Amino acid sequence: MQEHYQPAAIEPAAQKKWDDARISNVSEDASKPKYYCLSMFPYPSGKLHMGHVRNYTIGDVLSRFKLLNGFNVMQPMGWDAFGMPAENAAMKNNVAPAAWTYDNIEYMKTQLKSLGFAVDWEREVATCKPEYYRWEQWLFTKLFEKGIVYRKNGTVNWDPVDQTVLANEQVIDGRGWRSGALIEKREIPMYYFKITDYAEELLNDLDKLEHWPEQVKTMQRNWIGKSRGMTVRFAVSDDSKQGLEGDYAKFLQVYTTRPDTLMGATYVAVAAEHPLATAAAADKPELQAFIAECKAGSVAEADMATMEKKGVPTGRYVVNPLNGDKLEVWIANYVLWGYGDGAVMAVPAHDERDFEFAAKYNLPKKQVIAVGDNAFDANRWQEWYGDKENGVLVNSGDLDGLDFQTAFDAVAAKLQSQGAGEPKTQYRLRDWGISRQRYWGCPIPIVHCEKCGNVPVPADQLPVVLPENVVPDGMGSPLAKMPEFYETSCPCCGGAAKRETDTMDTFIESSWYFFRYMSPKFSDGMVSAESAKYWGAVDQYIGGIEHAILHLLYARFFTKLMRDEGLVNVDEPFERLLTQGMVVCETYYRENDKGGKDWINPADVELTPVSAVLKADGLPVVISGTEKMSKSKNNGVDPQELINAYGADTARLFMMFAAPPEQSLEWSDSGVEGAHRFLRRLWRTVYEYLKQGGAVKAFAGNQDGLSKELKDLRHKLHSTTAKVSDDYGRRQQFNTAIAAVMELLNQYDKTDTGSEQGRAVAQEVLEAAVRLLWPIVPHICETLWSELNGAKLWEAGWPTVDEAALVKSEIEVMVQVNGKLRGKADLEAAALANIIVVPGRLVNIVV
Ligand SMILES: CCCCCCCCc1cn(CCC[C@@H]2CO[C@H](COS(=O)(=O)NC(=O)[C@@H](N)CC(C)C)[C@@H](O)[C@H]2O)nn1
Ligand SMILES: [Mg+2]
Ligand SMILES: [Zn+2]
Repeated sequence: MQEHYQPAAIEPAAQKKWDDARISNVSEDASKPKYYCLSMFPYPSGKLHMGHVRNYTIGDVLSRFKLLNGFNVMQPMGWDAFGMPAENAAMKNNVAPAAWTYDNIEYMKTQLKSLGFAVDWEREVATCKPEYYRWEQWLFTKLFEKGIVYRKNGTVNWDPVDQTVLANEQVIDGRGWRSGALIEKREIPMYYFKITDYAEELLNDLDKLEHWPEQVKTMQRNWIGKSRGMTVRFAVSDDSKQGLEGDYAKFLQVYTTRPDTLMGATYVAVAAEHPLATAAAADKPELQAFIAECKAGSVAEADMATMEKKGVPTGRYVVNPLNGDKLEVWIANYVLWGYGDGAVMAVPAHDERDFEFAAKYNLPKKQVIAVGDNAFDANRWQEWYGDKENGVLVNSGDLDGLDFQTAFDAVAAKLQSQGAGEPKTQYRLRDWGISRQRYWGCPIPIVHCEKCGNVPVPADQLPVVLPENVVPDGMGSPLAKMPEFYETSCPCCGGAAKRETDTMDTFIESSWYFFRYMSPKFSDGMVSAESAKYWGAVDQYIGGIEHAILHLLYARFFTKLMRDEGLVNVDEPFERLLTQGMVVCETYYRENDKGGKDWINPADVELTPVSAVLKADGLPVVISGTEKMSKSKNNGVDPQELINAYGADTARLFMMFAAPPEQSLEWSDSGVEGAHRFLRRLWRTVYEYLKQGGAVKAFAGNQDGLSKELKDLRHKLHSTTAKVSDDYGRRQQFNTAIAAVMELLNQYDKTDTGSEQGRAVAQEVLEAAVRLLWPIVPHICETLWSELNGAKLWEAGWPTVDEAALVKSEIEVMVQVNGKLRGKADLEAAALANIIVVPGRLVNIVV
């Protein structure tokens, strides 16, 4: 055994030992319990970043832990390959997105292999290959014929300078984020998944997920946004009907979740597109201007609640069906056409948004709920104003004194008897628009024929292959400019026809890839029945919190769609969910000519602990704040530089020790060095142990007869095994597991292990320590284990707790006063807490 730890000389050998043993290449072996551990697969963007290394090290720790516990562990990796990154790189570099993508995959794959992740590379998928995306085209066609996928006109943000469609997030003050041109609202036909048909199942099935973080489930519930409310119809006042047709001339229908407060409504509000808004605005320029502003907004959903709420009065009035009040109709920017009826009532005394709106416009606030003897102040919102549980109705006529549920039913009764309303369930959830006007994505398998309509491509003709010999130029979506792609014959009649040229939302590929891993070469279906039956669901899913709403909702939805098609047997794709925190780093810059900043990458900087300077010249830089690693402030630390300087195990150890997985992980030069020094210490501890006599049989069995010092070390050892097992298995807090092994090594360092029994215990300590750390730093532990013991580390298995090492050897002593037993220097103090002391047997209190 070499004296000094050298990662470069042991990490490739360990990797070849694992590869040759095919330990990570798993099959559907019915004789070993399965465990499916999945880290969210990466976009092949070019090179790994620290977020990747953190994520996949966490996944590898859990996978290797389960492997040592005897599970048949599938840990697959693949590439989420479609999307805008490659399209832009193409525009920037004059290369095909496919060529850029495949070169990135090859490079990043080598990087992942160099980190020693126990990955089943025979299950690799790349979502941009027709062998993958043919199956989501297949599902699309099946659902399209059932109406679960449908085609409908929708409104998009069109950027006329860049000639591209923009998400709301890419619109800044009504202008495209890159072009700076005013965007145009355009109506275009698009394809939608009818995910609202599954809203109730997606909501209720969250309750099954006892091993999901409660905040992820709360976010999904709020996103789905089910409410149980009341449709209420306010008759349009006789003076307010000009310009109105049909039922819009008769009543204004609203939806409310608080019909118990209907007696306290003081105005109503409609969307900009509502017919009452249109009729009121016909002669009123301020209203026309307000409506135009509302229609031109592009506020992202994440920002909707934060936008300033504004409205304009219409001079039109409706009548409250309960109390007969005439209420003015307002147009408001927070009422969205297409949600419910596009009209709401307002109760400013008991809804905080209505309170602030009414406070702004000096609209009335009417208390109709009381909570105890709490004083109501119309001028200041109090939390109890919105309480639904502990209030009773006041100022509500014959409804006074009722609680929420009784008042709800009473109002429903009154409204239904009048014909003025009825209970109604609503969902915030929108259907999922999947059309993208982009080239680098899965083609939509539709052919447009003027005789037959929008025709799904037959299953025998799938895939619709995306041509890879394309370099986007930026002047519009390439597929629409390629008649060699879109000109075709109709599969139903043989006539002239055109292929759909929009591609699929790339969330589609990540909504089912976890099933494709189960049989990635299966050519007769999305996933083979035998594989789906064996692997079932993902046991452990690991990924970033930014995917907690959309990706997870879509994956759950696709799972239920595939279940209903008879392809899988589970209702939910992911049993346990671990969401990792971001990686952050200090920022540095040097000053600018126009009073700005230009940002320096950390690896090009050297500190002095006073100031910092640039490595190339040694001139001063300015240390700035710490924030998430990104190209924006050039504070990404390249993991390849970390691996080149210290090796894979140091990178993995630092990532796992620096913070618990959910916490933000702060890049630290000294922390990286400390991780490396600990691996050197581990190496030296084993080297020095073996140099004093070589390996012996590890201590096992009855420890009666061991010295106290060695009993104490065995107690620490099995205490540490218990802690580490609970940290890996239950708490998923790997930093504390590492610290526990460090404390064990500290106690070992202070214990004399030179005797025959001491060497047996030292062997037991070191054999446990290297297996406890193997999930985290497998290369060095594999190597050290081989010097300690001739068995296959993965066949020795996870260390077992010896409960006998955890019980302490007590001796029962009799106590007596004046020679008569009255119960049963250290022993003197206990018998007084109960003086001749016959050592260990008798203590006598000279009364
Ligand atoms: C090189 C110059 C730039 C430096 C950048 C530094 C970034 C540091 C950072 C980032 N973050 C956020 C979490 C990142 C997780 C990383 O690993 C997985 C794959 O990320 S991906 O490739 O972006 N693919 C995806 O997120 C999707 N393909 C997953 C699909 C299942 C939907 C996911 O779990 C992610 O959530 N924290 N620190
Ligand atoms: Mg359960
Ligand atoms: Zn046809």
